[PDB]
Amino acid sequence: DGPRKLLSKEEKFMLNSRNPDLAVATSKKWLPLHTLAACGEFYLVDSLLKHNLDINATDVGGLTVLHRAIIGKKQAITNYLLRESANPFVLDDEGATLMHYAVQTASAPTIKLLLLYNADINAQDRDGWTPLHVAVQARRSDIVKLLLIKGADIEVKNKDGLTPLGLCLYLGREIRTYEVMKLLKEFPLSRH
Amino acid sequence: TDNYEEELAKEVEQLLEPEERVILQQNEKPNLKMISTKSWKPLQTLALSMQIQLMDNLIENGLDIDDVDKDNQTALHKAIIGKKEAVISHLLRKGANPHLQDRDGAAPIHYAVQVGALQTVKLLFKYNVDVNVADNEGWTPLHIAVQSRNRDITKILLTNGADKTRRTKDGKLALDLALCFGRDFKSYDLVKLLKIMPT
Repeated sequence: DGPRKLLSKEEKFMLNSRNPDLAVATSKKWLPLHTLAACGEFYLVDSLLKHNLDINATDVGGLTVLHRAIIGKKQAITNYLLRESANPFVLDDEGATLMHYAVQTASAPTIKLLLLYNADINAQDRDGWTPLHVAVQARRSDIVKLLLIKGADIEVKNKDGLTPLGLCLYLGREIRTYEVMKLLKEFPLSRH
Repeated sequence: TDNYEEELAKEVEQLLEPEERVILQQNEKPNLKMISTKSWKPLQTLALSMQIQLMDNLIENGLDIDDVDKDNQTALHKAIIGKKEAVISHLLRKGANPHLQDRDGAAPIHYAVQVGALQTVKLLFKYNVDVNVADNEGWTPLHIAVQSRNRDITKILLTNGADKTRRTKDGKLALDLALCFGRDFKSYDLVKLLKIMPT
């Protein structure tokens, strides 16, 4: 139409192409699949994945499209990715699992979803932190409770020798911190 | 009525072992070294879990609001990556530096564009961020906006001084990113914006 006349023959040929040239659209830091997922473009994510794309490809920091969908709480995209056999067991550059990320961002639906896909709820990163350690750090009683209900082990220690309760003792005396401590001390007793 | 706090504090202490009690009383304020690791920075975690008051407590007790992690990211970077917009605006009002580039040369504006946070983008303009900041590979926010196929954000960057003749390290214009997807990716609309805007 208008601006199309401003294009060279080579550029017009690109515009009319039936398949994307993804090499142009990609860098080590910004992967088009990751970007589309991170900003919530579900239909476009699905379109890209219908071409020749590694669904498990990593950015310069070792994260996959699943990390990006999870961190941004893009729930439908996260479900879709797993449904399309994205690898749920990927680790980041410090040995943390997707569950660690789902917990940090306080996403109960993703936590549940990851468990259905056989996530180890007690997995430790390089520093020995479990998802429960992260939930405690977040002071999110709702998330802590969910993890406990789903069988998280309160006795797992990080490299400093701290259980999630132990970690709680260092977080600072404050109401939200007390509520988590109470959950941690009381929950095992509610098991018969 | 913070008698609830004293009541709750007592309830919890009654549950603790003597050894746990000693540690608790020794740590009225958060113990930074004990509660932080490589992957899990308290400000970042609290930001992503929407714990604004707890963030303020950490900061007011001496933790730098622009404290960086292993990837030179601050809580602001992470809050944006998580698209936690109420936390983002809180941090900015508290004086979080919106100009800082992380390890990959990425600024808050880069990430706000990547997660498609239009309101955060508009807010960053008000703090006079450099909208043409280039990362380690020469990518600007305009490049990422076009990659995300977002017409609104592409347009607003151009209206606010985004440079459409800035090339990545391997010579790509935002125009190239618009064209390369071919049909059915809003490519023509993006090209049109890039050929006409601004003015």
